[PDB]
Amino acid sequence: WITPLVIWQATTPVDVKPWKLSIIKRCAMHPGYRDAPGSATLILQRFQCLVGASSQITESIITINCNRKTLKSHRNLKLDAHFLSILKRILSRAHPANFPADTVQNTIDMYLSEIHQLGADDSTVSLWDVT
Amino acid sequence: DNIQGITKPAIRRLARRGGVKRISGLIYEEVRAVLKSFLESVIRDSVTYTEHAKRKTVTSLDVVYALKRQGRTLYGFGG
Amino acid sequence: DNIQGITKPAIRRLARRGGVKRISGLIYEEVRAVLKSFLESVIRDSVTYTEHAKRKTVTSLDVVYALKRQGRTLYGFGG
Amino acid sequence: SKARKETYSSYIYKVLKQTHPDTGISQKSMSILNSFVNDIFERIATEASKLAAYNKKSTISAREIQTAVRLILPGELAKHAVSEGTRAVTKYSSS
Amino acid sequence: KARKETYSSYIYKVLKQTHPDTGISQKSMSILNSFVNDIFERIATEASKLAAYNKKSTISAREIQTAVRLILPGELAKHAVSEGTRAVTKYSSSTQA
Amino acid sequence: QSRSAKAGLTFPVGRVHRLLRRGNYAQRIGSGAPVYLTAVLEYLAAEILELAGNAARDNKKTRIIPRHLQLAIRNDDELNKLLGNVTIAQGGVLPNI
Amino acid sequence: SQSRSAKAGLTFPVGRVHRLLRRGNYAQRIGSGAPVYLTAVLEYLAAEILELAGNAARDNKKTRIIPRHLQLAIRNDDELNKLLGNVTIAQGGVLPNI
Amino acid sequence: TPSELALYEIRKYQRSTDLLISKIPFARLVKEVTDEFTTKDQDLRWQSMAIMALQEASEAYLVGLLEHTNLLALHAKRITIMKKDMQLARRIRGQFI
Amino acid sequence: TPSELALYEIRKYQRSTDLLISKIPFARLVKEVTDEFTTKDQDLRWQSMAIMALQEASEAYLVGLLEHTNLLALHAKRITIMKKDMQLARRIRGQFI
Repeated sequence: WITPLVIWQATTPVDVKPWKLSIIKRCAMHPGYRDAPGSATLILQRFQCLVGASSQITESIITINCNRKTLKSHRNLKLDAHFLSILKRILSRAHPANFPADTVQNTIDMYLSEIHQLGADDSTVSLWDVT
Repeated sequence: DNIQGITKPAIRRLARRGGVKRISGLIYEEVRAVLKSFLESVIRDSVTYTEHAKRKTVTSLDVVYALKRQGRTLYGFGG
Repeated sequence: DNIQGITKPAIRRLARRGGVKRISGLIYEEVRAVLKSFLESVIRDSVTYTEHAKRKTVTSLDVVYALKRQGRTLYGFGG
Repeated sequence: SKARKETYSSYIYKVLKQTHPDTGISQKSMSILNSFVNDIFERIATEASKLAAYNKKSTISAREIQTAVRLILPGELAKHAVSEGTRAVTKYSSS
Repeated sequence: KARKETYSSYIYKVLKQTHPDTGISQKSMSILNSFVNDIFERIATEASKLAAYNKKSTISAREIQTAVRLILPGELAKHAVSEGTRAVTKYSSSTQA
Repeated sequence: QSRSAKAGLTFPVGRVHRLLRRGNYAQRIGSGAPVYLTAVLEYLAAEILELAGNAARDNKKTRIIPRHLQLAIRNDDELNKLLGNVTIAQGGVLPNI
Repeated sequence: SQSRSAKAGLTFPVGRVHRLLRRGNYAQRIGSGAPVYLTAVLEYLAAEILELAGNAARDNKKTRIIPRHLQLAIRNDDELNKLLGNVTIAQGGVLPNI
Repeated sequence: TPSELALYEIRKYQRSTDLLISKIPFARLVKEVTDEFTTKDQDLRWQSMAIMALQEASEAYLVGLLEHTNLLALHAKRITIMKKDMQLARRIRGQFI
Repeated sequence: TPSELALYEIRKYQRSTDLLISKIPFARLVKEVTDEFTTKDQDLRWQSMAIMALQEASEAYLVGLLEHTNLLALHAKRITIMKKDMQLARRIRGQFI
C-alpha cells in the first residue's frame, strides 16, 4: 500500500537517490517478501522516468522481473468507488467552491493513471525570460 | 469508474469476432481509450444538433445525422 | 512504352522523398500500377465531365473537380 | 392523429411480390432499404443540382440526370441504368 | 471591361494591416482564394442542410453559428462564434444609434 | 390512370417530382428528370432485392434478415465498393473462408 | 453613404457574400444577419492564416510568401491541420521530418 | 486442446450477430459522458433506440480497427496483437486525429 | 561512406520542391491514357496547367503512399520497402478499391 504512495510524493531527479535505489532493489532481491519484486518494479519504473535513461535501473528491473500478470494487477490500484463517491460529496459540502467533486475524482484518476503508466514507461530567475 | 466497467470478456469477444487468437494486456485499455475518443467525437456533434433543435432530448435521428456527418453512415434507423 | 518511360531513378527519388533508405526491386512495377489506376480514375471523371460540357478540350477546372470527386481537393488552380 | 410517414414501403413490397411471392420482409430490412433508397436519391439529386449550377444551367433535365447518375453509379450498373432510363423516357414521350 | 469577383485586393489589404510589407505570389493568392471559397461553400451547405433538417425555410445568425461550430474544431469555433456575435451586435447597435 | 401506371415503374413519379421541387436543388425543374430518377431507383432496388433473395435461397430460409442483406452487399464486390462507408445494423461480419 | 462593410468594420465584403448566398440556391430565404456573421468568420480565418504565413516568412527572412511557406504553416499548426487534413497544396512540398 | 475450443467459439461468433457489451453499463457510460459535456443548468435526455444506434456504430468501428490490427499482426509475424500494432493501426487510418 | 551521400541527398530532397518525373513523358502518358478511353470519332485536347495539376495531385498521393510504406517497413523491422509492405499499405488505405 505504501508502494503506490512512494510513487507519488517523489517527483524530481533529486528524490531518485542511490541509497533509496539500494533499499528498494534489495527488498526485491530479498527472498522473504513475496511482494517486493512486484512492489519494487513500479517504484524503479517511476524512478526511471524521473532521472532519465538510468541504465543502472533497467539492469535491476530485469533481475527482479516476474511473469507480469501480477504486475499488471499490481499496476492497477483498486480504490473503493463507494469510498470516493462519499468523499466527493463530503469535500464539496464542507468547503464550497473548494475541492470540486469532478476534479477530486479526476485527481484520484490521474494519480491512479500514473501507476498504470509505469508499465508503459534568493534564487535568481530573470524577468527577461518570464512569459 | 465504468471505463473499467467495460469488462474484459467483452473485449475478448470483440477480439474473437475480429479473428485473433492471442491477446496481450495493453490492448484492453487501448480499446477503452479509443472507444472513449470515438464516443466523445460522436457525442459532441449529437449534443450540438440537439441543442440547436431547441429540444432537450437526444434522438435516433440526431445520432444518425451526426454519424452521417462524420461519414460513417448508419442504416436501418430511419431518416 | 511511356508507362515504362517512368524511370527507376524517379521511383527511387519518390520513395526517398517519402523517407526510405533501401528499396527492393519489385517496388517500381507496383508504383507504376498504382499510378496507372489513380490516373485512370481521374481521367475517366475528367473525360465524362468534359463530355457533358460538350467540349473537345478538358480544363483545369474539370481536373480540379475530378480531384474533389475523389476527395483529394487541390488548391492553387481554378476559382 | 399522426402525420403520415413518407416511405417507399408499398412499392418495395410490390416489387418483391412481382419478383417472387413466397418470401416476406422484416421491419429492420424494410428500414434498411428505405434508408438506402433515400441516400441514393439524395446523392443523385445533389449531384444533378451541383452540375447544373456549374454550367450556369438554370434547369435540370434528362441529360443532367443521366450525367449525374453516370458520375455516381459505377459504369457496370450505369450502362444498364442509362439504357433502362432512356427506354422509359422515350416510351413516356411516345405515350 | 467586365469585373470578375475574387477576394484579391481584400486579402492584400488584410495582409497590409497584418504587416507593413509582405509579398505574396500569384499561386499563394490563388490558394487563399480557393481556401476561402471552400470554407464559404462548406458553411453555406451546412446551414442549408440544418434548415432542411429542421423544416425551416430560412437560415439566420443562429443557423450559421451552429454550422460554423460544427465545421470548425471547438478551439477555433469559440473564437469564430465570438467574432460573429460581437460583429453582429456592434452592427445592430450602430444602426439603432 | 397514373403517370406511374403509364411509366410502368412501381415507384411513383409525381412523388419524386414533388420531392425534387421541395428540395430547392435547382431554380427550375424539368419533366424527364423525375421519371429518369424513378427508373434508376427502381432498377437499383430490384437489383438489391434480387441479390438478397438469392442469398436467402442459399440460406434455405423463408425469412430474409439484415444478415442476408449484408451477405449480398458485401459478396457483390462492386456493391461493396459502392457502399463501402455504410454500416448495416445487425449485419455481422463475413467469414474468413 | 458608407458601406455596411464599413459599418461592420470588415475588409471582406458583405454585399458580395449576400449576393452569393442569394444566388447560390442554398435556402429559399437568406437571413439579414447571416452575411455579416459569415463575413466576420471568413475574415477572422483569413487573417489568422495570413498572420501564420507572415510569421513563417519572417522566420525564413524572405519578404515573399510562397506555397512552401503556406504549407509549412498549415502543417505546423494543429488547429489548421485538423481542418485541412485531406486537401493538398500545389508546390507545397512535404514537411521535413527526422 | 485449447485451439479446438477457441476455433469452435470463433465459429459461433463468426455466425453470431448479438451485442457483446453490457447494455446497462454502456448506457451509463454514454449517460455520464454526455453529462460531462453539459453545463450545470440542465441535464440531457436520451432514448433507447439512440443507444442502440450509437452502440452499433461503435462496434462497427471497433471491429474494423481490430481486424486491421490482426492484419498488422500477420504482417509482423506475430499472432499477438500488441501495443505498437494498435498504435500503427490508429495512426494509419488516422480518423479524427 | 554510402550513408553520408545518401543522407546528403535526403537533405536536399527534404528541402527540394521541384517535380521529379519528366514532363514530356508524363504528358505523353496522360495523353495516350486519355486517348485510350476515347471513341474513334474524335480526340481529346489537353492543357499545360491541367498537366501540372494532375502531376501535382499524383505525386501528393504517391508521397503519402510511400511514406506509409516506409512506416510499415519500420514496423516490420526492415529498412527495405517490399512487395508485401506495399500491398498492405494499398489495402489498408483502400482508396478506389
